[PDB]
Amino acid sequence: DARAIAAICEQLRQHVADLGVLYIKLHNYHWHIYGIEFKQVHELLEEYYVSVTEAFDTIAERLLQLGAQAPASMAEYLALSGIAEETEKEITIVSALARVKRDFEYLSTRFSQTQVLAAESGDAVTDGIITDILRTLGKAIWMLGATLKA
Amino acid sequence: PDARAIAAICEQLRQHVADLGVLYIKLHNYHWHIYGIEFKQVHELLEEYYVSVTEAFDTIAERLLQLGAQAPASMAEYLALSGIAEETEKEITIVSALARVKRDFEYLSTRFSQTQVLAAESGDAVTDGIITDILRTLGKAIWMLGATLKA
Amino acid sequence: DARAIAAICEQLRQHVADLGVLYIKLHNYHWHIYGIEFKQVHELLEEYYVSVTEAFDTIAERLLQLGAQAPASMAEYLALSGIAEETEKEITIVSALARVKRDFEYLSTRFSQTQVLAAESGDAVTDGIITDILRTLGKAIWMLGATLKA
Amino acid sequence: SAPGVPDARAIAAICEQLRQHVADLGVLYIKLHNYHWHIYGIEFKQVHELLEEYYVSVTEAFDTIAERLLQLGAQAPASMAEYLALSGIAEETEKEITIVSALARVKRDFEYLSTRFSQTQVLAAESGDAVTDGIITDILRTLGKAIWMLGATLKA
Amino acid sequence: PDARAIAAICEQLRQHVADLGVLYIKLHNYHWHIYGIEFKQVHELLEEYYVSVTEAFDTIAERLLQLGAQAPASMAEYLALSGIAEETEKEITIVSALARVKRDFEYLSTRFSQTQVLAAESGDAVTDGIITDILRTLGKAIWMLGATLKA
Amino acid sequence: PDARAIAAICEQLRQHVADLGVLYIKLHNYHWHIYGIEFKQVHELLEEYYVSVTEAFDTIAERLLQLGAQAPASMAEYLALSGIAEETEKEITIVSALARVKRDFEYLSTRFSQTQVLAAESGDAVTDGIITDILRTLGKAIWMLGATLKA
Amino acid sequence: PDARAIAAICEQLRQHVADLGVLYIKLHNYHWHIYGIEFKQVHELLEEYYVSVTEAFDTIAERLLQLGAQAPASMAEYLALSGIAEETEKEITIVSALARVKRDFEYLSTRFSQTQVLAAESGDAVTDGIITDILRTLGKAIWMLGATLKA
Amino acid sequence: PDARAIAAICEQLRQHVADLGVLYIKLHNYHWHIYGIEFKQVHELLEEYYVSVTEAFDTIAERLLQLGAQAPASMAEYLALSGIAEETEKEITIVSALARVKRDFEYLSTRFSQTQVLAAESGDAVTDGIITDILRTLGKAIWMLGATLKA
Amino acid sequence: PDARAIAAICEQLRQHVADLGVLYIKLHNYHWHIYGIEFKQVHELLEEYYVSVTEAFDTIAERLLQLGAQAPASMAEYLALSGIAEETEKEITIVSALARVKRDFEYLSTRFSQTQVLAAESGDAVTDGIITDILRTLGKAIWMLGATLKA
Amino acid sequence: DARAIAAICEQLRQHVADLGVLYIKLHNYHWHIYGIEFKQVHELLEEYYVSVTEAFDTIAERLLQLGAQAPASMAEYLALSGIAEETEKEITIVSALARVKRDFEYLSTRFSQTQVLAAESGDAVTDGIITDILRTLGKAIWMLGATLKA
Amino acid sequence: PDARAIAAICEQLRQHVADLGVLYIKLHNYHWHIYGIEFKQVHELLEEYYVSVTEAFDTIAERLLQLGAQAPASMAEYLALSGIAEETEKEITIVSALARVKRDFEYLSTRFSQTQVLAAESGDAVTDGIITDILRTLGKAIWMLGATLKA
Amino acid sequence: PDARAIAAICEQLRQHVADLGVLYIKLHNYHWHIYGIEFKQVHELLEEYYVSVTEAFDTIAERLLQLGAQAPASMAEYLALSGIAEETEKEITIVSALARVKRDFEYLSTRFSQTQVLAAESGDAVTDGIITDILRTLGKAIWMLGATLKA
Ligand SMILES: [Fe+3]
Ligand SMILES: [Fe+3]
Ligand SMILES: [Fe+3]
Ligand SMILES: [Fe+3]
Ligand SMILES: [Fe+3]
Ligand SMILES: [Fe+3]
Ligand SMILES: [Fe+3]
Ligand SMILES: [Fe+3]
Ligand SMILES: [Fe+3]
Ligand SMILES: [Fe+3]
Ligand SMILES: [Fe+3]
Ligand SMILES: [Fe+3]
Repeated sequence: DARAIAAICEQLRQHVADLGVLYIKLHNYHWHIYGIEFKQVHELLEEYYVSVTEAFDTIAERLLQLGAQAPASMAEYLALSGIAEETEKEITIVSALARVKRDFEYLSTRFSQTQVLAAESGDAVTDGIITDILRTLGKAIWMLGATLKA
Repeated sequence: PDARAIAAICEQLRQHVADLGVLYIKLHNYHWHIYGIEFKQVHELLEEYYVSVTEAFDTIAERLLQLGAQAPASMAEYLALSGIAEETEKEITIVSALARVKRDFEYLSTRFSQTQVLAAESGDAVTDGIITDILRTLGKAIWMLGATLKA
Repeated sequence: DARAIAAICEQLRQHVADLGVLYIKLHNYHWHIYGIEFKQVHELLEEYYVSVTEAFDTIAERLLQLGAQAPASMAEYLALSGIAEETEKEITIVSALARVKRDFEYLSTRFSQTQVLAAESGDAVTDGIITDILRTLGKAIWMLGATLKA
Repeated sequence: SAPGVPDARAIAAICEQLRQHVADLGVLYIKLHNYHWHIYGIEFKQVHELLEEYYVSVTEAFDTIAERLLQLGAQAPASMAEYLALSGIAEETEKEITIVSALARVKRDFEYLSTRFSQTQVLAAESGDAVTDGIITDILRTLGKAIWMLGATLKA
Repeated sequence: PDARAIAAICEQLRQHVADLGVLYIKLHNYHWHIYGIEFKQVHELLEEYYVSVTEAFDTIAERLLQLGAQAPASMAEYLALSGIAEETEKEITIVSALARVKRDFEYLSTRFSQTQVLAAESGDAVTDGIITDILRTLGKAIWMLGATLKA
Repeated sequence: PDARAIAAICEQLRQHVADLGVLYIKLHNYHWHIYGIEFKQVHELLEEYYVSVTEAFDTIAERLLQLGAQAPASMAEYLALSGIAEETEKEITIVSALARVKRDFEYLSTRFSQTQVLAAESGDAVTDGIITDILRTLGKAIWMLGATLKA
Repeated sequence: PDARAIAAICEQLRQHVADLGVLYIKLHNYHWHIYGIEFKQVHELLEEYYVSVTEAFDTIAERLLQLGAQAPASMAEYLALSGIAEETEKEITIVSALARVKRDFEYLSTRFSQTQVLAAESGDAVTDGIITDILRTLGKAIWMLGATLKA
Repeated sequence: PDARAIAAICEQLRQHVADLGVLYIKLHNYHWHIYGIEFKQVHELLEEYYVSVTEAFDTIAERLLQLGAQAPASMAEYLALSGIAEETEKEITIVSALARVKRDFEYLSTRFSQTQVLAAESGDAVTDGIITDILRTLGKAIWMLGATLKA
Repeated sequence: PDARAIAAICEQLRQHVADLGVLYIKLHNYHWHIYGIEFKQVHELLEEYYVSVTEAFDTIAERLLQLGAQAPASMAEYLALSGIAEETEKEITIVSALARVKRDFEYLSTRFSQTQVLAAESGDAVTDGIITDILRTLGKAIWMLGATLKA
Repeated sequence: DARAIAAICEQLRQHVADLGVLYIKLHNYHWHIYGIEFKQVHELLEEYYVSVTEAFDTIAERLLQLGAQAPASMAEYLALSGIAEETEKEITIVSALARVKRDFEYLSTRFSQTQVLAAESGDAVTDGIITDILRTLGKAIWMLGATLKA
Repeated sequence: PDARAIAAICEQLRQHVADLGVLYIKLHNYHWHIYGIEFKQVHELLEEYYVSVTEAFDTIAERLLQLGAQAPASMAEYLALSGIAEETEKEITIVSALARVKRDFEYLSTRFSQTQVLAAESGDAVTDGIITDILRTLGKAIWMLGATLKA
Repeated sequence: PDARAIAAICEQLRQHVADLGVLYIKLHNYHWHIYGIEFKQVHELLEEYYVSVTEAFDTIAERLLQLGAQAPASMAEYLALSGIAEETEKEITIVSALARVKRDFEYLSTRFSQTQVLAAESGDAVTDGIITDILRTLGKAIWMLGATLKA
């Protein structure tokens, strides 16, 4: 189904763009958060962007395997991404975490659409790749929710 | 380091972060789109480079933070500050890709050298050491790229 | 489909309970088996309960991610578990292995039902989590069968 | 009791204590998972991980004590039914709990275990059961450190 | 299909073991007889491949065992079941060897995908996951080989 | 210098590769089909064996290459050169499987010893050392198998 | 400073070294001469034992040195001080060998316990701890051997 | 200044050793007496700090030895040379403890910077590098403490 | 319980922390100022010692905290509580330095033994174990120093 | 050659006995040497007995492989060994090292005879085993000679 | 030729040390001056080679010491004993550099084989084993170089 | 700017490579021929030194390459450029050998310092850092040697 592969590639292209944007956004929080929990969150944010760049690369490479070329420039990412960049510096810890949780959730719904497409079209490999990412997102979203709960 | 010198240094650091950020993604571009018999080796070399680049990206940004400034943290800002052009084409020859990273490494090298001079003259020993360390790894990579591209 | 999520959570709740019960049951065999193969089986049983407590923890956390709370007391486990506790001490090696094989098989059919639910409802993450567990169970069941075969 | 042989009254008394320790440790093991899963608050990640360290440590003591019991010629309690019957530790019935509330409770359970373990170490020491003495004392040492740290983090 | 599905899947698995077995030795052939300036790198790449192939070889065979079947375990059976031709020539060019492994990887890929589909439609989640994992590493290798062979 | 000695040695080496190749798969057969209370231990022992066998398989084949010959690299060739019978049955007792590998190890031992004598008498020190190393591990395994099978 | 207690403790320690020394070689005897289907596992278990025994051998001897005494350091002295009989037979059943080491472990356990009590009552905390640690590993081994020998 | 510059540098180094020594114990004080919900994390952070402090303590003292001087090596001397006040109170809040170490780190930073300037101007490259490396870790810690204390 | 005993034990612990603290720096003194052909080895041995000393320093101070007391945390307090004299001279012979640490280790050993007796008689099992562990490492070091200093 | 094998086994039996005796002799020095170089020699001696016990075990096992049974008791070792036990305690470092060097040299000549036998009879495996040991002995003998040289 | 053989062997060993020493530096020459697309891989291969060469360098020199001789230890002596010509040119092609090391490896191989024969015939088992081990690694490298240079 | 400064620096670097090369072999000389009770320790120390020396050898040579020059790569060139005399005698005292390496280390230190100054004044930050790092390790070794040789 040539229409399925194309639909999936379009989704993948967007994921790369969103991941790329998130990668830098996470550095923003990584650098500008402040508060008593600084060190822990500073490190958590790094774990996140390391994980994000990992998904960034595996998805981009899956795109390559599917015969497409991956978006590879900030210009393209800003044009494809559905994630807003963080413009402010100096941010509270709870505010930064709430924002990454929101972006993680946005990515989660976006990735789920792709997993459904891949599943229905028999693209087992893409299915597995997205599902693995979905699993780590789910764990992070849950933990963030738990730390932000009042 | 006096106030002024610090401001000049921060301005340089801000640009370095932007250039490193742009280079980081540019390297992925080559990482993904090069082709040729040497693919695997260069594919891996490119990764070593962007890992190294993102490392410098992070330490310089944090030095900027220590100096009391805030680091540029968005692609919009990077595109506005960077002196490095993004790679618009996909599917590229290995020698073409390497020649381009060599060129960008050289551009970064001259840029970083200006900062090391500023830091050195103003007594900013820490910034001096940080840039010099990066300068060292750049020099090594530039030399190796030159050797592999030499005809 | 919140309907499916509730069904899945109910299954997960039961899995946690069964795993919890198995965890202690495996210690029972771990401590009370006897026979020339003691050391090897003693160690195998430990590998099993370490593996079981791992599944115990990942399934419970998946339940948490799905918005539910995990059963967290022996009282609840005894009330939800479909696995009978080992009441006797001092047990033969073949008898102990035969029993864990049986419990592993029971868990396997139970987990399979959940994987089917998750698969049909698009819960890719839960699907992957259960399937991973199903894989290790399958391997263990096969090995136990091979060692018990006469 | 004599050099390498605690008297019947001593080994029996020690085994009874050990049986209870296994039961309490077993109950604590699951209780710690409860907090591990249901705490919430800004310190979540750190406490979530601390709780895991605790139950890993608890299950370690759980197993070494059970094995000591086996060595002493007894059989170890090995079912939740028996644990609930022997344990002096109440199970956590509520879900969703405050971090300070959860930590205060584990500190309380750790202290309860500490006093119970101390009785056993005294029994073992007086009866010459050097091995059991060393085993409980090692556990007592890690409990003491954890109790102190919890106290320090909960201090206002 | 139930006992009909497991039987179909086992038949596919039996073939996979056979093909993997044949590929395992075929890869050694290239491993030993390739020649050219890129020798060392390819020599090593080929080893990575047969290590990976023998890994899939064993996990699939064991899955077959779990499904209640016995695994083909002799070269005679493999030669009888395999759809992969053995390499009869020695002394082979690097691009020629890589092109051939890429072709066999692609053949395995289409074969494995059929099994993936069977397992998926019959609810054999475990077999599904096992083949999909293998399919993922094959896809990566096929892509890399394609990139290094691209002119 | 006696080309005759190197030719005789190569002929022996080619046979070793073939026998090792056949044993490699035969060991998997036992690995997969043994049954009995000692299953896990023997299952793992068999794997240690085929890992060891494939190691010897590779070093001997490469020695053959160094001597200027090409290594047999196909199951067809192995079946034609091997003096080791493939295991046709599945589902086998542990003592029966171990007795068979002990027998094959002993067969390999006498075969390898002939080669070590040839290499020793012709001054092929390297081949001598290679075979002797393998002979050492075989001796250890044969002894252990004998001890576990002793009644 | 109770010389009387220290002297009694040293006498015990001297004997422990002798017994451990004799056990060390006795364990090799079983290690080498046991036979049976469980060979490999017991062969390795026995090694774990003598490695552990030689460890106790060395720490106790050094404790003796710390207490101002000299350690018995010859087989002649060990044979003269040891309460453990040497194994004169070779070729032994696995259950027979394990039953014998269990017996020797139990003998050592009661002997060590006496020392533990001496050290405890005289305030020799260090010796107490050293023997108790050994007593703990002996207890675990004795229990395991009992479990494997239980019918 | 040759002999004059070396003497000035040694005088600075002697003070650094004294201050580091005092800080080392001061950090233990906080390490032991802080209290609050963040206890474990800060308890560990403080340890990282004193481990790092004692590291600088030792390298600077050894540099002093290399320069031909003897290092101050007693608490009496440290209390006499140190510009850092000892913590007399026990039981302290986390923010209060961190604020104090930040303050001491900043004091050390300005003090170390003077030495780096001296070393740089007199050509003492080695001392320069040593102090600058320490300055780098101090800068990072000062920044992080500032970030965690920011309201 | 018996608070009287706890107070006595805490008083001992407080002194141990003080002595350990003083020893820690004293060991650095020897570490830096010894000279002689055996320099490197002793230099390193001394470091092992102060690393070990600071470890005991920390565990004992924390035990004190657990017992409800606050630990002495300043050089001023240590100098006031310590029974160990600081080393005032620099440039010292290796045998002279080792003889002095042996002497301090022995002083600590007798001091620690009193505490272990107190803890033992009062049922403070944890403190008993902690001190005994330290007593064990001291005993080994004292014995080794004695052996290297023996003429 | 059933006669060469017998001669080799007789040599191996002696090696085991000598190694066994040396093992304990080295502990003697390990425990009783004294002098400024104590720690270093104390450690060197341990390296030696670890190495000796290694050769002890591999040679004994080779003996087993050759169809013989290994001497396994101090009584037999004292009866077969050509190495005298150290009867004195409290010994000088140079004195102890000189003695181990002498025992190493004695072992070296003894092992060489076996390597010659094995070589001439085609016992490649035994040849390699003894030669490997001969190599480590040669290195140790040379180093001891260098440290004892005046 | 008991002692005549040792002298002949020592003479050979002395030459090997000299040749290895010269090769060591020659390999650095290629390591630094090769150029071409395969640069990084060959650059690293060359390093593996000189690390391996310096390893043989040291074990052979030490064997010489064990045999009662003194090892040549100066470039002057090496240049006087070595049969390997130093590389005088800078900037060299990759195939040209590899062809040269292959040639030097082959030269060393024939040289080493003569020593192996000497040692074997004179019963110098240790030297035999040492040279044979080196001969084995040389054989593999020579074969690989041959394969990468083959056209 | 200043192609004169780079030329002067390269000339210095070329000499450093030559001296390091010569020292590398000289250290092996002592490594092999020293004798005395401290043999093992010094034997090992010397190895640490030549490993460290060959490390500096390699990094400086590479820096030279980066600066656009070619590195001296032959013993003939090294003997022509080196200011370090080769050790002609074998069999040497330990104190005599250490005194000589200390002397050569000091010679290298003053030579390296001149380069450090040149690089510093000409803004060659990278070379500055490279030499300074080496200068640091030399300083520590010189100090330790001085301490072990002090009477
Ligand atoms: Fe990638
Ligand atoms: Fe960062
Ligand atoms: Fe968890
Ligand atoms: Fe256990
Ligand atoms: Fe397997
Ligand atoms: Fe290979
Ligand atoms: Fe020892
Ligand atoms: Fe130091
Ligand atoms: Fe601490
Ligand atoms: Fe063994
Ligand atoms: Fe050496
Ligand atoms: Fe290099």
